[PDB]
Amino acid sequence: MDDIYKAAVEQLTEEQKNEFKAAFDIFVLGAEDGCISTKELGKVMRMLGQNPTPEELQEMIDEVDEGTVDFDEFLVMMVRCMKDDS
Ligand SMILES: [Ca+2]
Ligand SMILES: [Ca+2]
Repeated sequence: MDDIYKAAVEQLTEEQKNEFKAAFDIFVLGAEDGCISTKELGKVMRMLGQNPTPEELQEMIDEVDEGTVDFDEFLVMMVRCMKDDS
């Protein structure tokens, strides 16, 4: 795990990580695919109760990505988005 991600991911409980993984898993053929598309990214986030804006999704992709998102990238983007609730 990348050390910077490792600390975003430290915000999450084991249970949150498990929940987040179950939602992510809906959007891949896990037997052969480890990444969701950038279009699916907002879908999985919204499944988990987040409401990222279109500019924000592109910004997170620019800043987090190592057109695709794997599970740890997804966790970091969830953590970022969870901090913009009002
Ligand atoms: Ca729970
Ligand atoms: Ca659940």
